[PDB]
Amino acid sequence: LPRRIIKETQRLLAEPVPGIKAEPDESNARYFHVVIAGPQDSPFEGGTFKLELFLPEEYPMAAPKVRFMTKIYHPNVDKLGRICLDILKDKWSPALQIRTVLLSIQALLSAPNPDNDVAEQWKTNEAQAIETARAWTRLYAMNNI
Amino acid sequence: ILLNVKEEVTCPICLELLTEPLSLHCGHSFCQACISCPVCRISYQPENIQPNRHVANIVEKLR
Ligand SMILES: [Zn+2]
Ligand SMILES: [Zn+2]
Repeated sequence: LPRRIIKETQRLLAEPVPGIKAEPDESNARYFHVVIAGPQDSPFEGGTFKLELFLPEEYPMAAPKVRFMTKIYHPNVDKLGRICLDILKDKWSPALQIRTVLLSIQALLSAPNPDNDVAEQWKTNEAQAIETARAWTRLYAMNNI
Repeated sequence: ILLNVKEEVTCPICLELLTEPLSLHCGHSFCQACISCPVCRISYQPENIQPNRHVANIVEKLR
């Protein structure tokens, strides 16, 4: 277990990201259990969204793997919880950290970008898609902890 | 102010204090063992690399 991961983990627990709880798994230190609060003034407000993040063998040369566990009605999160985020692929750099990933996912919740069927709804009728997201949040992202 | 300084001389790759720091023209530096800039992505000729003995001395006069 590279000291880099130990440092990040120690540092993550010391200075947590506001609105984000991120803790290493008790059995496997490469796995992190993440809970992101729904951003205020968003359709996801009031919600607590669970995510699984793990660090592959080649980290930090390779990006961490992240997946939403909590069902969410978001243009950039598919039915399998997979999130479309450039820094999780070709835009990843060894200078990036778990913090940056967490911050980016958090921002993605504040700014859904439709430009899949979910994305279609956000496009054709946005006002209703927000309402669905608001319902999905109530249904799946509240009292779910 | 001391934490901010220590973070300025921290290698963004290994996340430890810079050891044999090599600097890029963009101002970012890395441990010699740890090497487009990984941080700012501004390109550099693979010879415009220059050791930073001043930073190395600052690192030592830190802890
Ligand atoms: Zn280093
Ligand atoms: Zn740079």
